[PDB]
Amino acid sequence: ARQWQPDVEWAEQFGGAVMYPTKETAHWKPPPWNDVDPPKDTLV
Amino acid sequence: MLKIIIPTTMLLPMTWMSKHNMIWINATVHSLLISLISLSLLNQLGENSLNFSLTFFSDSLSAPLLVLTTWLLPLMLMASQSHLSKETTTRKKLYITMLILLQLFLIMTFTATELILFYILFEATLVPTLIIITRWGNQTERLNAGLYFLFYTLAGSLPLLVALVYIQNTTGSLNFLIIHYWSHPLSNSWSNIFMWLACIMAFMVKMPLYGLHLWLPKAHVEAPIAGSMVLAAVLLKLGGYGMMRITTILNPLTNYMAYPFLMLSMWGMIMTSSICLRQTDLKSLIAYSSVSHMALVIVAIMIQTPWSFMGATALMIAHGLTSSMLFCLANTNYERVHSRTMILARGLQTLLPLMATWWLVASLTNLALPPSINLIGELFIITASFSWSNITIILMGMNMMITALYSLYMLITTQRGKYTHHINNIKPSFTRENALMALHILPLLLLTLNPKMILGPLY
Amino acid sequence: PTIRLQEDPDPEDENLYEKNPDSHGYDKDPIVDLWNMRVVFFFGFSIVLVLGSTFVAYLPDYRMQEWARREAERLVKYREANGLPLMESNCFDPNKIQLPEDED
Amino acid sequence: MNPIIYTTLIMTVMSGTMLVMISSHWLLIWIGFEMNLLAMIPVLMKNFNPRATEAATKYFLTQATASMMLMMAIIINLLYSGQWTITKMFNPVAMTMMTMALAMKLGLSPFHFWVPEVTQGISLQAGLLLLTWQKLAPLSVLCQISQSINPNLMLTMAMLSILIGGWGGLNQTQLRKIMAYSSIAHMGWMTAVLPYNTTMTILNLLIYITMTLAMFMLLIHSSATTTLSLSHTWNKMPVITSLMMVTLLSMGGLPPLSGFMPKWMIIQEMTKNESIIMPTLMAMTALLNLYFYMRLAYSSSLTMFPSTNNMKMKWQFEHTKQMKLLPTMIVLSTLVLPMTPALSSLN
Amino acid sequence: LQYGPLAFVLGERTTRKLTETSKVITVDGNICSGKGRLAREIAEKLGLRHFPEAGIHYADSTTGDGKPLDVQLSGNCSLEKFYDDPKSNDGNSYRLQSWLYASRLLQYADALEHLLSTGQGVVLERSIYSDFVFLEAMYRQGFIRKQCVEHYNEVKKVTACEYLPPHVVVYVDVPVPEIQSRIQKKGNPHEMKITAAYLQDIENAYKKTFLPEMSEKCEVLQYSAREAEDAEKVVEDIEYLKCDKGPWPDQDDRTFHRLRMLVQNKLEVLNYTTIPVYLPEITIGAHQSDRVFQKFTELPGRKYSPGYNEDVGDKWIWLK
Amino acid sequence: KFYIREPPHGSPDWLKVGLTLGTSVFLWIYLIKQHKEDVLEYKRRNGLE
Amino acid sequence: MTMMSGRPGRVPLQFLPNEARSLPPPKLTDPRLVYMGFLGYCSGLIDNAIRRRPVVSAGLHRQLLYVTSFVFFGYYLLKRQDYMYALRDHDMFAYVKSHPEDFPEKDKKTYGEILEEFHPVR
Ligand SMILES: CCCCCCCCCCCCCCCCCC(=O)OC[C@H](COP(=O)([O-])OCC(O)COP(=O)([O-])OC[C@@H](COC(=O)CCCCCCCCCCCCCCCCC)OC(=O)CCCCCCCCCCCCCCCCC)OC(=O)CCCCCCCCCCCCCCCCC
Ligand SMILES: CCCCCCCCCCCCCCCCC[C@@H](O)O[C@H](CO[C@H](O)CCCCCCCCCCCCCCC)COP(=O)(O)OCC[N+](C)(C)C
Ligand SMILES: CCCCCCCCCCCCCCCCC[C@@H](O)O[C@H](CO[C@H](O)CCCCCCCCCCCCCCC)COP(=O)(O)OCC[N+](C)(C)C
Ligand SMILES: CCCCCCCCCCCCCCCCC[C@@H](O)O[C@H](CO[C@H](O)CCCCCCCCCCCCCCC)COP(=O)(O)OCC[N+](C)(C)C
Ligand SMILES: CCCCCCCC/C=C\CCCCCCCC(=O)O[C@H](COC(=O)CCCCCCC/C=C/CCCCCCCC)COP(=O)(O)OCCN
Ligand SMILES: Nc1ncnc2c1ncn2[C@@H]1O[C@H](COP(=O)(O)OP(=O)(O)O)[C@@H](O)[C@H]1O
Repeated sequence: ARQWQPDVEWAEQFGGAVMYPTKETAHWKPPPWNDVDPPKDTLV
Repeated sequence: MLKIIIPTTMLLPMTWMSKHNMIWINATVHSLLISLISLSLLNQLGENSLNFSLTFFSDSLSAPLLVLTTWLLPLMLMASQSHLSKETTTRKKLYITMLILLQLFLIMTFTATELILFYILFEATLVPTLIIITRWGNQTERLNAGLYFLFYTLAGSLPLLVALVYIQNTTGSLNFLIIHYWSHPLSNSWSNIFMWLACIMAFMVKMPLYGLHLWLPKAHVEAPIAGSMVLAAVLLKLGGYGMMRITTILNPLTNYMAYPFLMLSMWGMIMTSSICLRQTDLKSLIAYSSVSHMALVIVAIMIQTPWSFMGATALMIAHGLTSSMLFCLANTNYERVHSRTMILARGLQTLLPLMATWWLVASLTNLALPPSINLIGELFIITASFSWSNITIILMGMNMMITALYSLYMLITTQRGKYTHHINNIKPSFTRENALMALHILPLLLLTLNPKMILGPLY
Repeated sequence: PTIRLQEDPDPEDENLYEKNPDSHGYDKDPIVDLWNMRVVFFFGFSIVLVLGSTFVAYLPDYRMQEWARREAERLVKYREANGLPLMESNCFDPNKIQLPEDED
Repeated sequence: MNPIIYTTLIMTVMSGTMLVMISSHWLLIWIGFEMNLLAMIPVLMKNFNPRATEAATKYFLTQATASMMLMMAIIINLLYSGQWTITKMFNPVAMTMMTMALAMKLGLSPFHFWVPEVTQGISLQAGLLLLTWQKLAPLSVLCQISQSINPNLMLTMAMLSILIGGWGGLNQTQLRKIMAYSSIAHMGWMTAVLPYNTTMTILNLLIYITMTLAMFMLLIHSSATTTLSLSHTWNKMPVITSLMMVTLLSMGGLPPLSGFMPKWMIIQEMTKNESIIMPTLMAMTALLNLYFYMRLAYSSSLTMFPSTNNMKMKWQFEHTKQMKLLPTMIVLSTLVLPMTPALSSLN
Repeated sequence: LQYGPLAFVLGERTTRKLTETSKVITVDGNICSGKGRLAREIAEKLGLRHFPEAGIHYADSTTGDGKPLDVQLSGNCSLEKFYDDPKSNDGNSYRLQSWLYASRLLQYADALEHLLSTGQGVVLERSIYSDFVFLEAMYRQGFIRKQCVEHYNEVKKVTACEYLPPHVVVYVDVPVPEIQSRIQKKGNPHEMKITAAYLQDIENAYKKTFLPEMSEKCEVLQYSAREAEDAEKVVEDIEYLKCDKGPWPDQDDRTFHRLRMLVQNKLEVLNYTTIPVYLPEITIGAHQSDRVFQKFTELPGRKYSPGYNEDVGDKWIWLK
Repeated sequence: KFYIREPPHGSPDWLKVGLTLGTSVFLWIYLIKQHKEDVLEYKRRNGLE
Repeated sequence: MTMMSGRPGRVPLQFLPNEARSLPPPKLTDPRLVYMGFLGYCSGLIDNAIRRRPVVSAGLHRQLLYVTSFVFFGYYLLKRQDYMYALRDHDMFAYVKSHPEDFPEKDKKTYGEILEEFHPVR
């Protein structure tokens, strides 16, 4: 018998871009790990 | 008051500089020594309180509460060291540190001369309790319990802070002596009604008043054993002590502002006692019993008579001892079978006879058998309530019956019948557990011989 | 893996009686366990309980109940020795009170 | 960025703030704000990426709008009295415009939208600067013109700041946005007491700056910016998470911690001016900040979240850089309530 | 004076130390090719510092005493049991691959730190740039899941973007039947189990992704098995290379300062290796995590910072 | 034991230790002297001693 | 909102006027000074704990400097605080004295002549 500690499914509640996900913010994606977005192919 | 306080603080580095295998021994020895020294506050002058200094003072209301706190610390250490054996040295020292900080905050709160200091310490008790519950709690549900315990308490106590600073602006002081000697009647106005509510609701939620009691089953059930012990024995009594102090500036408004709280407390007495009859969890049952007892204390404080104040003091002390004993008794079985369900282990008297004796005595003091101090307090409150109105006897009478019912129900379900066939890991009782039960019980029985000590200031 | 995580299995609790048939339930070390038992029993039952109960039993009469009884005895003797009322419904002297003069 | 250039820019930011703080002329105060913004824009983009560019762009637009409004208020004040000295504004309309400009510079609700976005878009060092040093100048200006300001507008914006800080903080998993909403609520507390006692504003600002410096330095030391990334710190640096737990409770305002002193002082001062109602709302609303601080403390220190295998390699390395003032900041953030009467030295 | 902004301000520069033989060199090749001997020979000839290939216990080599630690406190993966049971459902395979990528990242940081601080060049066996050949081989053989590949790519995308690629890429080419011959003649009972499809996958990944990719920003020197014992000839081939292709000629003192601040501070290097992506193969639960960390801190020199463990003979702890 | 520099080795930096202890000692003597001067000036201003 | 900033004859940035020297300095065993020293000691211990050094043993010169700095600054903080409270009381008493028509002394009654309302508890 041991004390209960959080597991992966518990921890994943805090992994979204936002707490309390709604229908609109469901398609929000969490930012990159470093704060660097992939460059856009906006060819000049 | 410094003589009691400094050694308690000393306990802190004594445990931080102790060898890894001597922390429990050292803490227990010196906690007991501190309890002995405190025992000397019971000498009371009579006409007035003992004022050690501008900052601290002791009362006949206060002296019993302090002795109970200091005595509860070593018992919590005895109860903790079993389930904390696998823990690292640093975390064990942190747990003991939490308990010591809690004792320190409690001693100061009871003896502070003025309300702002009382408020600060009365609120500081929240941090160690929350840390104990949420860090050492066995179940996942402890996090939710911690939030309930925190938020219910702060939602009551912040209006109290506003009311206190307003009162010091209008009166010039919050010192309790000046507050008492310069007391003036509270008019009947909306401003005074809301001042009354802001002065009362924090202590109401601490008791807890019925309907604002939902935090208590959560917090008392999800806490480790020492957390539960201190939550039931002492922390509930902060509300009663604070209410007894604060109701001096509230007259004559209390005459009719008390009606809804009296109705809630009497009917909810009946309600929580009935709830105890259909409970599948054994800690849940002890928690609701505490609620029922504190409802009686709320009635006693609201009706504002000398007999009711005496009964309230006696009942607070007796409840503190009995409830801690019942929690420890439940925890022994939980340690055996790793479940809180009451019908899991049955017929334990066949396997553990002396523990069954402890169970019987705890159940007998819970139902207030004469001449225990539980019945002294309950009888004094019931008489004062009868004087207040003769119809209270019906509610009081009903409560006495339901309490006997669920107390003996718990005893019969856990100790009698036949043992569950499958469970075969019920080892003999340890000396530690038996000594813990005796150290709960002997003091209660001893108190019957000298009833006046726990009676209070009115006596 | 059809698993979620790398986790230790939940261990079985160890019986203190297995390695120490007379183990008092305080500690795994038999010496420390014995001394924990001894300090608990001595400082709880011998020091605090017995000596503390004795100290509380012989506390001096600072509450002044003997004094109050003797004072009441003096007062009763003097008052029914002189034919005076045992008690007066007025706690304070009416000659030291100055009521508001007119009541209508 | 060359280290010498970075030092020159930090010194220009600080010297612009000091110009705002030592000046007697409205034009020099405006120049101080301009110099501060000019040097501050590059510090936000020090680590170049699209998010830092967007944050610096939103910051520049907001602050330059505030600057134009501030200048217009100064000019209207001059029009109705040939005065350049910063004392008490002569024109009511100029005072409204000035109050709104300084509220936009501070990020008070309803002008609060920029603070979370810009804070999320920059690094933790720039966030530290933005949320501590960038508050001194507008608060000092507001303290100077306090008698002139209308209580109804100020208190409206302050109560909005507290409410919106709490509500917005409830929804965050990113630590920089949590810190930003915390800052918004704290600013609301500082400005609610401003028309009554500027010493309480100064005390609140000092304690808030201490706690915010401690939190940001702890977040840099354990290089985490999300909740789940901070959930690992226990398996590498447990002392850091314990200290963060206690600092979090101090931010919540719970007694006997230092964080409780500013709230306690502000409520008391307000009751003196016969204002029972505003404070009851303010404390009951700060309960929300306490809730999301407690949630972060649950995920970070009071329970243990699962970890990764590569953490074992980190176990073998000490921190390359150590913060000199972090230990002092923690002690001042937690254990300073017994020293409360020392606030008299602030007036 | 520890290197930092203050050291860069007053004096210290990188370009004044770079002296034409700095030349980060990596010597790649399939399993059991003789790339290690060639690497040692190149390093001895050109006078560069040699780095033996980063293994499971590379990090142990650099901290404490350079002795390796137990496998449960360091690595928690087994190369032998990857050969025995590559499909075991305890995730040993991807755990091994991810730990080895982290080890190679640490070694690349150490090598770049050496080069940028002393000017002397370095020679590496493999790199974070060629580490992926084993990942692709494992994935094509059904040894790891698609999610493990995605996690690997995330970690690589946020870690490898911070450094400069090597100047020279030396590829020792040995066909796969010769590889199997050398494997059987070696003697290792576990390496015997390596199939031909696995080595073919490693070689295909090499020749179709790694070399075409490095040839765009680095100059590549391919050598068959027989022409690789000639270390003098390879060193002659390297001494007559005109490194005018990659990002290294675009580096002045400020980019070097940023890179040198990054390659020291190993925690900042390893930052993104433990990102909270919860793959079952690499996720460790709270109880095991706590147990293993407590056991690590009880190693004889690990409870305190390096100079503060008196169990290991440290002195003047009170005065340090 | 340890492999490389370990910048604080078996002996402590005596420069830094000396400077730290000197700073503490100087602060303490300055404080004592300041308090003596304060007491004397206060007694002189109010005519106590 | 700014009560003491505009007081007459106040030097801009002194921190300790000369008039403050007419006040008794705080004793060196002042419990507030002892608490400041305790704050410095806690700072030293947290310093040791963050850098993974032995907590009570590692840097004794460093801990001494922590304690000494806290005590040194706290002494002057206490001087300034006591001086500001002395100013407050001085000004309040002078103002009460110069405006007697705002602080009148009315004859007080003994409780024998004040009629107080009685409220029975029942
Ligand atoms: C109001 C009444 C009075 C109250 C006093 C004021 C409150 C207390 C003072 C606060 C500041 C003092 C201590 C700060 C530094 C502590 C940092 C630390 O890590 O300690 C470890 C360190 C032990 O580590 P170690 O010996 O190196 O070996 C352990 C292993 O390496 C393994 O070590 P490890 O590092 O690997 O273990 C990591 C561990 C490390 O975790 C910690 O150590 C927690 C430290 C957090 C610092 C708290 C912030 C600042 C203080 C604010 C206190 C707030 C009080 C108000 C209510 C809030 C409650 C917190 O974390 C965990 O394991 C995770 C557990 C998470 C559970 C959640 C609890 C976290 C917050 C609890 C805070 C409770 C208050 C502090 C309790 C005392 C702590 C020493 O502590 C000590 O041994 C020294 C403690 C004090 C000894 C000095 C005594 C003075 C000299 C003796 C003579 C007596 C003088 C009188 C003379 C009489 C005439 C003869
Ligand atoms: C679940 C547990 C929660 C905790 C329990 C909290 C209990 C709080 C209840 C407060 C007790 C009574 C409050 C005030 C006393 C009298 C209330 C009022 O109804 O009485 C009449 C008041 O008249 C009218 O009723 C006015 C009040 C009606 C408006 C209040 C709304 C009540 C609706 C119930 C809402 C539930 C409140 C609790 C929220 C949870 C008396 O007539 P009057 O002599 O003229 O007024 C006396 C005051 N004077 C002297 C200043 C003039
Ligand atoms: C298991 C085996 C059982 C069989 C064996 C049984 C043996 C006999 C048991 C029965 C003994 C009966 C004794 C009856 C009492 C006699 C003495 C009694 O009168 O003392 C009382 C006094 O009792 C004490 O006051 C008890 C005080 C309470 C003890 C507390 C212990 C320490 C505190 C522990 C923690 C407490 C936590 C809760 C605090 C609120 C009242 O004394 P009093 O009539 O006036 O004396 C008049 C003359 N004086 C005053 C000069 C003495
Ligand atoms: C969390 C605790 C807060 C920590 C605050 C930082 C403490 C360290 C800062 C370094 C101390 C030196 C500052 C002052 C040294 C000399 C400068 C002096 O001349 O300044 C005078 C002023 O003295 C300073 O203001 C006093 C600073 C003392 C701050 C500490 C009080 C904290 C309140 C209670 C918490 C206890 C803290 C414990 C200490 C560690 C100028 O007076 P004046 O120009 O006319 O007023 C300007 C403002 N006005 C006009 C709007 C009124
Ligand atoms: C965990 C749940 C606990 C919930 C407790 C909530 C109730 C607490 C009691 C009321 C809280 C606010 C009271 C205000 C504090 C007292 C201050 C005071 O007495 O000042 C009054 C001011 O009185 C008020 O302003 C109070 C008005 C109410 C404002 C906030 C409303 C919040 C909800 C009120 C009803 C809830 C109270 C009972 C609920 C109990 C919990 C269920 C008079 O001062 P003056 O303004 O000078 O008037 C005379 C001079 N002209
Ligand atoms: N990134 C990696 N993934 C899996 N295995 C690796 C990795 N790097 C090295 N190895 C293992 O190292 C073993 C020998 O290394 P190698 O360089 O190929 O031969 P040599 O011993 O001559 O240097 C090989 O059996 C290979 O599987």
